[PDB]
Amino acid sequence: MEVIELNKCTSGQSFEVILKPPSDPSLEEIQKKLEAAEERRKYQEAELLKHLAEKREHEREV
Amino acid sequence: REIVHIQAGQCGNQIGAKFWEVISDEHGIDPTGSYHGDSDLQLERINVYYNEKYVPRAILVDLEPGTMDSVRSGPFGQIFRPDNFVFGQSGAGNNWAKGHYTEGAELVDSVLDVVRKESESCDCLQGFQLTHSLGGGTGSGMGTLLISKIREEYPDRIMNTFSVMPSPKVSDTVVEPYNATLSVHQLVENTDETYCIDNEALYDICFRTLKLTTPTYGDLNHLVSATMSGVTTCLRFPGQLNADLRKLAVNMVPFPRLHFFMPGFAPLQYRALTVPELTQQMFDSKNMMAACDPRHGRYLTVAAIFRGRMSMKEVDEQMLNVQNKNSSYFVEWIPNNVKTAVCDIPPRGLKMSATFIGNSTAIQELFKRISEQFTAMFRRKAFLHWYTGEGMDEMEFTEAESNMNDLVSEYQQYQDA
Amino acid sequence: MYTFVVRDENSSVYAEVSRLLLATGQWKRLRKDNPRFNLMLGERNRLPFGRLGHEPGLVQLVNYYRGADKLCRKASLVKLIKTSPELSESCTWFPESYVYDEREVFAYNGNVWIKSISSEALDFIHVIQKYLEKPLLLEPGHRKFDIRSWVLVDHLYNIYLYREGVLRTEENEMFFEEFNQYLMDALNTTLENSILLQIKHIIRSCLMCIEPAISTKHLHYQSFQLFGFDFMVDEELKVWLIEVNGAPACAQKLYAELCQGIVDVAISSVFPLASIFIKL
Amino acid sequence: MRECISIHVGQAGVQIGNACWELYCLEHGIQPDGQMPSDKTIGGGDDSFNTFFSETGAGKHVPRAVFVDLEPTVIDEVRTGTYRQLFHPEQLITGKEDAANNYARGHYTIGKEIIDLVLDRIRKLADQCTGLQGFLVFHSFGGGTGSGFTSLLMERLSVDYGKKSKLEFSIYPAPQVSTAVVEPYNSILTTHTTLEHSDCAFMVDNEAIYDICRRNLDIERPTYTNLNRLISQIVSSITASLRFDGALNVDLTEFQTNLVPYPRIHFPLATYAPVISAEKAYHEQLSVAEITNACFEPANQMVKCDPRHGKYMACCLLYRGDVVPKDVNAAIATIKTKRSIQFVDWCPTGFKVGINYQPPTVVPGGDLAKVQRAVCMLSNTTAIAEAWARLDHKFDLMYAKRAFVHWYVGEGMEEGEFSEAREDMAALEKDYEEVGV
Ligand SMILES: Nc1nc2c(ncn2[C@@H]2O[C@H](COP(=O)(O)OP(=O)(O)OP(=O)(O)O)[C@@H](O)[C@H]2O)c(=O)[nH]1
Ligand SMILES: Nc1nc2c(ncn2[C@@H]2O[C@H](COP(=O)(O)OP(=O)(O)O)[C@@H](O)[C@H]2O)c(=O)[nH]1
Ligand SMILES: O=C1c2ccccc2CCC[C@@H]1Cc1c[nH]c2cc(Br)ccc12
Ligand SMILES: [Ca+2]
Ligand SMILES: [Ca+2]
Ligand SMILES: [Mg+2]
Ligand SMILES: [Mg+2]
Repeated sequence: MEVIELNKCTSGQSFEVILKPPSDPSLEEIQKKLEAAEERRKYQEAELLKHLAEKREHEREV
Repeated sequence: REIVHIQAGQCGNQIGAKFWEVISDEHGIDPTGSYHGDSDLQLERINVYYNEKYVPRAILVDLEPGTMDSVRSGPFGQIFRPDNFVFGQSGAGNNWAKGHYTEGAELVDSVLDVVRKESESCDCLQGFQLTHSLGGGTGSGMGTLLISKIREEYPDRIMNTFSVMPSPKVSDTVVEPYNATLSVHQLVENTDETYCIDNEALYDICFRTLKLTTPTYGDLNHLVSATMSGVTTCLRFPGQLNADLRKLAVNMVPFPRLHFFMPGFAPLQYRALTVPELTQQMFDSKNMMAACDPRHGRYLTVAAIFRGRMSMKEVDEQMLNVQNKNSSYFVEWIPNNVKTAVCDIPPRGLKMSATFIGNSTAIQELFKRISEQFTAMFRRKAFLHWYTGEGMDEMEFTEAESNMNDLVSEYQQYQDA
Repeated sequence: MYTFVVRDENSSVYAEVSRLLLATGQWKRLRKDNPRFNLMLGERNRLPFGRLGHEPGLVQLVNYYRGADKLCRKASLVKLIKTSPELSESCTWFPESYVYDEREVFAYNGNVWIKSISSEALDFIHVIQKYLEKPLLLEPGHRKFDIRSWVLVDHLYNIYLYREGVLRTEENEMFFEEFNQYLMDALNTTLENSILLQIKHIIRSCLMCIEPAISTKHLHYQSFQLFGFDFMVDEELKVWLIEVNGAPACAQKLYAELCQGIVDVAISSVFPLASIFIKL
Repeated sequence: MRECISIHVGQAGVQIGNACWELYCLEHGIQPDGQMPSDKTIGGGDDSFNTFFSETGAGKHVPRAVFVDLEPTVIDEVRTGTYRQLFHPEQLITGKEDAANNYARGHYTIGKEIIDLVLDRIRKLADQCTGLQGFLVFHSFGGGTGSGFTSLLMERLSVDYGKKSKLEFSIYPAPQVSTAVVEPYNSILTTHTTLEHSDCAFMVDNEAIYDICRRNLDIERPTYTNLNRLISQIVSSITASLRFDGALNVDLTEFQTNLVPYPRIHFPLATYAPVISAEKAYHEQLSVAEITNACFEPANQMVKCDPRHGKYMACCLLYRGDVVPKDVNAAIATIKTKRSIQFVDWCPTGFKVGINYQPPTVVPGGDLAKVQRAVCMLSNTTAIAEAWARLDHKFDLMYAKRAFVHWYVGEGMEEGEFSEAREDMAALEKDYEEVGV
């Protein structure tokens, strides 16, 4: 068991004791994927308003 | 996080009014709108349901004036905002089409004017709560018409209903199965959470358990009051969790169409119940308000709220207890699907109570029941002229029968997965 | 009422343990993949030890010791006995062995040998042992044999040696009463004195060696496990260890007694309800 | 001196952050009004504590901190709490409505509305730094904000401070204090999206802390306050070297150098001892040997798992209190002959030790008794993969039926991001098994 790199100071000490040795996406890419998700939301909401508009016309026809 | 409350038709306004009688008492608000409470827990989330005196964020809707004159004359009748009574004169004749297509269509825009002025002055609108029955014509037909207009105008708010299901045992007319089947089709597409309150179960609890030989609608509605109070405790009182309508929906609804919950309450009073009794009664078929045997299906999700001063350790022990003997009855592919919440303020006249909310595939029994009664008449096209006289075609009936049989299919597949 | 699952469907022993448990009226068996169990009779391979002991409100018990493989895989066992100081290089009861390695150091100056037999040295492209040239022969028949002992290790790391061991070589199983009587008449000694002391020493030594690596004393789930040791007896009545089996079967007549001893000591010790072993 | 910025995201990150900065103030002697009587350099400095505190001309000591929550209830209690005077109103950042336990909502929908403001508030701290090292990010795996917004924030920090280090403190989800069925989903989504952006991440399993509070503090139902004060102690041991004089782990780059030889395997296991009760009437003070040995008991780990059945890639011992090197090597010597402690071959078997002589500090009136010597072990074991396997299994159970998927798709996510995230995790479990068995 060997001790190395012993460092002392007023607050304490540190050291290393050895037991045995050895044998990014750009801001635009982010921007694309975020906006492709918001498009998907709006597509879904446009579909919902579309089916609601159909329901409105059936209400008129009845 | 304000909630806008709507009550429509006879049943919707009678249960809605008891609800506001119960929670106003819990929150210290008196029949005049003035507060006389002793704790501030009573006021920390008072805004969820009340506007500042305190006036309920409530809209009262009917096609007749009868029941609303009652409400205005009953216990807390003057608590309600007079501008928020929206009604016509001719009624809907227990007829879905009159509520959804003719009579109701004439009145709906005015209702949305009151809904709009209530939403505008909301700092952060959670969404909407509707009380109504599915068997008549206003709560059913006009009620679901409102839900369609609210979703179109507020597509990104939560829509929640307390929906009373018809039953031959306590029945006003033979066309209730038609009205309910048309309504369930709407509810499956346009609500996030529906509390299925079955008049059969309410009757049986009053008869077999409470020992009431002639249960009135007021006895039935006292049970609905307690359950509605219990089921909204977390929204109205401060908790470690921040319960709101959207979090409930996210955690309770794994599949968008399967959002019909089985409520239950305990106890149905000088000996307070011990925590073991609460948890045992709560999950007892006899304590649930939809008339489905939970042992006939599997829980997808469950939320349980305990009210009063008790050992949270024994709550957890008993909650963990009950899961590890009825594990045959919770789906294994939704890990940890039982949530537990506690609140220190008990409801009036109880030191201990518990409220169950279950998303169980046993609820399919209830839709099957409606489907059989429906098919029995529709096979001979009986009583249809009441609806074709308002402009409806048979096809819309066949479509609603098909969509509800599908709903039952969907509940059945997850029960075997 | 306790809960348990079954995930080795074709284990004779825990087939019988599950049966006994049900007939208690106090144990229900769940589906393989329901996590809300007290007890797991686990698969023999890739047992998911890392998912045990994370269920709030459930004391969980399992019928295998994570890490016991080091004793039940021939390659691992030889590494353990050569390399562990508690067993020393050559501990006098394990045949000198070589583990795809050691070819060079494989002192080959009687030089017969033996899997995972010949006399000349490797074309089976596994470990290599000294075949015991001079075993002990039951007469009449000049017949070989080996000895199977069942050992149960409970959650407390108690070591339980089943008093019924089998000898497979007659009815080809010879049990202890017969074998003891033979040794007395044939050799003037007992089964306890000439053989069992060595066996109990070997079982102790192996299981105490690995105890720090597999003990579940302060773990968040608990383990027990049934082992099967196999020995050969030579002609100077010296006992040798062959292999340790981590998922053994029992002999036919003994399936009843030993599966009861498992419930008694390994299971009901942890999950109590409303001796056949020798503690080592 | 080189500054570090701390970013607290969501309820868990904010409440844990409250606990840490309170503890920092008690340890550095900074009063709730930001004054520091022992700081003789009024109005500036390049002392060690200045890594975490800037200074005003009026002598106020301000955390280099940003608090972010998508809803305002939790960060409001900091606006009005006992440390309101500590922070500049605009390092606390709140919005209108939260993410509703939904990763997609915190990341895609409600996230884009606030990401630029938060980056602006962060940039305002970075310009007050002579040589910023990087960030310490606190969040839950399980919340909508903690998972969804944090991974969004991590992406942009890589873009805006590509050369800075990013450490995480992550609260891993436990049913006995959980808040959503969908936390396994959020957990995986956010690990997948954040992995390449994080240099080193300390996972704290709520299950482990909860049981350490019941077992060693005799608290029957532990609160967040109990959980978070104990977590504050582990965090404070980990960060003590950035805030105090010393030579071990003195900057954020040294955490990666000392604990992370492979970039993706950057999840060190933290173990801490000792944890005692303040209401323990009579208590015997444990020895260096006793507390070091306690570092190898799973019951003291921040994550339950069995390090005997994996391999170490690095071990670090951080002592506070009455500890001299000789005791530590005597306790190591002895434990090496009792414990199965196996390193990977291409790594030296041994320990890095740091000792700070100031013993741990305790919140007055809290639940932790004052001790004369404590230790936090940081070790990179392959055993921590047990927690990924647990979490990925729960994810598989739900995703095989698509349960709850529609809530994420409804915010603009595609199912592909689920299976992509889950596949990255499957790769992460493989990497661990390569190195470990
Ligand atoms: N340790 C600890 N865990 C917490 C705390 N608060 C919440 N959690 C855990 O955090 C996980 C998710 O919750 P939060 O972090 O509260 O969620 P959030 O980020 O605010 O997200 P939303 O509220 O969904 O927007 C759950 O596992 C909780 O158990 C805390 O103060 N301490
Ligand atoms: N539980 C309960 N059910 C009611 C009440 N009033 C009516 N019902 C039921 O409500 C249904 C009839 O609808 P109703 O509310 O009367 O009609 P509307 O005015 O057309 O909405 C039937 O199934 C009745 O059994 C009530 O106060 N409580
Ligand atoms: O907000 C809530 C709420 C709202 C209104 C009434 C009652 C409650 C119950 C308390 C908790 C939920 C939300 C929640 C979080 N995690 C969960 C896991 C399951 Br399973 C079910 C639900 C939840
Ligand atoms: Ca008209
Ligand atoms: Ca200074
Ligand atoms: Mg009526
Ligand atoms: Mg939050």
